[PDB]
Amino acid sequence: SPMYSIITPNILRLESEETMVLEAHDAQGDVPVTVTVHDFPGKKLVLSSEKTVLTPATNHMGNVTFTIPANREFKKGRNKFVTVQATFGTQVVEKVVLVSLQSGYLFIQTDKTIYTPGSTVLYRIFTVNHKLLPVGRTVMVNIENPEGIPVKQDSLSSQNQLGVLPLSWDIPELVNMGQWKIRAYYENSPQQVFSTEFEVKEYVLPSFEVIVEPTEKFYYIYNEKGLEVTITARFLYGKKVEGTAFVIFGIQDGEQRISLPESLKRIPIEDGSGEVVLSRKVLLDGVQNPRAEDLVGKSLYVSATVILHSGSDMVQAERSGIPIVTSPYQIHFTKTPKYFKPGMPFDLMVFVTNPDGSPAYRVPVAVQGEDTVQSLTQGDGVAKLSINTHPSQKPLSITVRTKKQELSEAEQATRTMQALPYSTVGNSNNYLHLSVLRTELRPGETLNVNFLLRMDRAHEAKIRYYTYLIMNKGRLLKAGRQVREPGQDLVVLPLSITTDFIPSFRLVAYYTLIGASGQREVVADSVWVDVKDSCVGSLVVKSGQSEDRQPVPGQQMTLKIEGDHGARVVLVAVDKGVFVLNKKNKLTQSKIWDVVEKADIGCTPGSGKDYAGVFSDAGLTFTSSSGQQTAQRAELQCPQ
Amino acid sequence: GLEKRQGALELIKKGYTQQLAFRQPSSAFAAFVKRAPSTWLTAYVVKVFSLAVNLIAIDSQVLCGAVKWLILEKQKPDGVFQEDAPVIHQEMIGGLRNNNEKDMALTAFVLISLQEAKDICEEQVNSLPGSITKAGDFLEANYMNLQRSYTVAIAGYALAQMGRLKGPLLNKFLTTAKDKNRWEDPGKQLYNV
Amino acid sequence: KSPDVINGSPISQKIIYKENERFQYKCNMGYEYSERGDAVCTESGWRPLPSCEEKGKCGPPPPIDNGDITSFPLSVYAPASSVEYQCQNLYQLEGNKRITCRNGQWSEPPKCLHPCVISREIMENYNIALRWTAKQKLYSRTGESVEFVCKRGYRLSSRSHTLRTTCWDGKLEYPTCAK
Ligand SMILES: *[C@@H]1O[C@H](CO)[C@@H](O[C@@H]2O[C@H](CO)[C@@H](O[C@@H]3O[C@H](CO[C@@H]4O[C@H](CO)[C@@H](O)[C@H](O)[C@@H]4O)[C@@H](O)[C@H](O[C@@H]4O[C@H](CO)[C@@H](O)[C@H](O)[C@@H]4O)[C@@H]3O)[C@H](O)[C@H]2NC(C)=O)[C@H](O)[C@H]1NC(C)=O
Ligand SMILES: [Ca+2]
Repeated sequence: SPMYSIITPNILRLESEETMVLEAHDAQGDVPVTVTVHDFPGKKLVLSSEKTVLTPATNHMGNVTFTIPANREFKKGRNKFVTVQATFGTQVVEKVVLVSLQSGYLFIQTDKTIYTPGSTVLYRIFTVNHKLLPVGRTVMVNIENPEGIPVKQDSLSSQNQLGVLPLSWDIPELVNMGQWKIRAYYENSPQQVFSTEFEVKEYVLPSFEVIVEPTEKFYYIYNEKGLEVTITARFLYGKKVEGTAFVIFGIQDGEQRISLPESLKRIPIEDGSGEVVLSRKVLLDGVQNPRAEDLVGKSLYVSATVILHSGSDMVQAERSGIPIVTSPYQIHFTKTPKYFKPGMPFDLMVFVTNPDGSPAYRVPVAVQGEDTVQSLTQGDGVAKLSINTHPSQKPLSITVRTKKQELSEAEQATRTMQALPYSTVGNSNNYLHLSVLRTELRPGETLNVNFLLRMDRAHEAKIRYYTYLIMNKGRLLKAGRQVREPGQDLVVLPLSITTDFIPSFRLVAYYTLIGASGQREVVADSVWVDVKDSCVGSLVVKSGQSEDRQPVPGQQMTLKIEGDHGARVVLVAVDKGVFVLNKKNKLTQSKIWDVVEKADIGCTPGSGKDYAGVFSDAGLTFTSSSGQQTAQRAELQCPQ
Repeated sequence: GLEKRQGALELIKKGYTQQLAFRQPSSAFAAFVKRAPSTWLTAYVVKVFSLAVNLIAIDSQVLCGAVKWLILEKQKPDGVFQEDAPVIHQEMIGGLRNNNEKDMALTAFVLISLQEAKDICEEQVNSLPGSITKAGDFLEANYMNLQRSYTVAIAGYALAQMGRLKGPLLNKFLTTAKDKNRWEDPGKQLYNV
Repeated sequence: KSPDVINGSPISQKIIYKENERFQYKCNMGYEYSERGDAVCTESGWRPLPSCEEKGKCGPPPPIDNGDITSFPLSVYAPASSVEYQCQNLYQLEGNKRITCRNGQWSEPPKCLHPCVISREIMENYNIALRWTAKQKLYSRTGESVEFVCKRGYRLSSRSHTLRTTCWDGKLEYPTCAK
């Protein structure tokens, strides 16, 4: 009757703090628990060994926090595993867990994006763990030429550096031009290699910027007006630009570019602005295909050369990747769970984007046949569509279309998905549904987690609590219990959102009982919640002086920097001309959270085909003493 | 499948426990408790159990007792082992079945089982090295009068563990391999493997 | 060093261990081994930690030649303890088989008597055959009485030893037949 269960992340990382939650449901008294982690399969060393007690005051639920040292015992190469062994009294529950070699994260920041032969590249390597907290480890750095050959190795230490490692590499005078790379990796994890590029080239600053901006972010193939483009030229110090611009158009097909010589135009740049139209006739005449439908799927690129009236500076700029499309939108189901609970409300996270991939704001979407279920995309281009599922085992097929008014039906975007029934233990029709209002969540608020139960009433009184777990950045952030009274179908969990939930977290909750043929049954459900991407703390740089005072060459200025107490701030001032030449590989905050999310162990928006699939797909391994456990995971990478 | 290894271990434990039931008071082994103890079977239990110490809990008294048994009883003064109670299953011995060079082959087999359990049974059994040396003496002396590829192979490995396989002996071990890659002899293929 | 196993007592008597040396141990009453039952000395220390789970004294006895004791050897023997010896096959034990521990010293241990060869070169040089039909074998345990006869055409000389000879600790008197 008593059931001991352990949950551990799908993949365990080295030198990272990992939590393990221990439960002894339907038990009395104190239960001594000793958790030991051994290597697989030899068990030569005891990587961890902690102890705890499950008391009735804690509802027989505890956790074990352990950090596995990066021992010299682990061996491309074969994948490594560990044996997790939890001992409750007499009973022992073991699970074989996959191990990732990633020690944490390395971020490289170069002062500039492009460099002249002879100059020095100043770069900082930030060394953190999976919690983004500064650590002191040994890092291997490789300088790599455009050809690919490493030309300078080094092994330094991050200790006593507050997670910031200042380095430099001198560029020889005689050097090969092109895209160079810096490759760093932790000493303990030579398989996790982080990279940043910087171009090496002979150049001079253009002293001004040219902006090629199309009216629309795309080109409708049946628009007789053609592609109207506005040219905006301005000096690097703000003032507008007077001059002449040579604009020419081209059609891009994959990697094959075909210039359109007939579309070449010379226009005056007056007051820093000019306009030039590519006529549809010239476009069709330029390509040797009368059938305009074939141009759909291809893109357009525009090249503009602006010359000042003084004739002392010239800037060429380009805007490529302008898709020739037949619809202003594009529907994706990459954020909607692919499993539903028959009879319970099914939530869809429609992701409507512009042809260039950017989110689309205020776009009407609806389900075919259900005009009542018509929602509007938010600022992130994500809309929520709640439907009512009928209790059935039929595959739920959904087709979502855009209902943007003032847009014809031929140009409306459409996409079709399918969801499968959540198979239950012994066809008992016991389902759990966690629902959350889909809206940009920010640190410092509170989210109401609605636990909704559906099962027969013959065993509904036995369910007295739910076990909920939170997954953030690939590690167990928080676990607890939710008391539920007999008769209540819906209970509300006030979950306090702090800074530890950035950028997103998964909430997987489950309940257990003894039902049907006296069988031990587990029913689970998970949901993915996004949070407003931002810094954990804050860092703002603003003017530390009067804004009547104008900056003058050489003049002292006061810089107001406001951030977290004790934090080490590293600075860099870059001329905007550099970014006019190359604006790639620039370190932003959005890119940091991007890397974190790509090292996530979850692979689905939510739920699964069974109670084990919910844990496995949400990056968790459940293993009970009675035998109910999740299947093994032998894949570091998610399934395609 | 990572999970299957646990059950695979359970079977080995089970087998070991089941084998303890046939351990005669002389620390030997036979098909039945009443049946006379077999030489080859006791030596084979040593073999398997010596290779299994790294997997499950093997008792030293059992393994080392069997070794001390084979030396004091089933060992002739020349030094060669004699099977005084042949095993009932003659198909579980492989190349020693109907073998004419039984003395040389059986010696090599038991000797190899001893050298695999040396590092484990060196403190309790004090007579082990001298017996290994005695077995080794007979194999060295009549190694060159071998004909069967199997006996040349098994006695070659019995002598290579000591480093006593040199000269004409090492030459015979290398030249008996036809096509330089297999020690083959007319008969069942399992014997050649 | 020699590990201190909790709820158990070591089997091996060695205190200092080099690399890869195995350390045998047994668990006390009410306990049994957990996974590995022995410990191996590696660079980082003992790989298998010796663990046990829930279910005037004399020294070691002196070794003898071509023999061994019947029980398993211990580091220390309580007073009035006694072990026995036994020789190899076709060997003969001579003396008191059992030794006793008295006042930190043992009693006198026995020895083992060597059997004899029935050499084929000696049989052909003396012109004698076994006369009890045989390919070989039937070898002279210390005290056994062998017999031979001459070949067809030879006779025992004037002072040739008897055809029925007894081996005594690796010494055998072969008969001789001349003419
Ligand atoms: C694993 O299991 C442990 C069990 O202890 C969990 O630790 C709980 O984590 C809470 C995080 O939400 C922590 O609560 C905090 O406690 C603050 C006090 O700081 C303590 O200082 C002592 C030093 O004597 C340390 O040992 C403690 O660890 C704490 O750091 C409080 O200011 C604050 O609030 C409290 O809890 C509730 C909140 O509603 C209040 O009502 C209450 O009055 C109290 O003020 C803060 O929330 C704390 O570390 C601990 N709390 C409890 C009750 O055990 C881990 O979080 C678990 N880890 C995982 C991954 O599940
Ligand atoms: Ca996010």
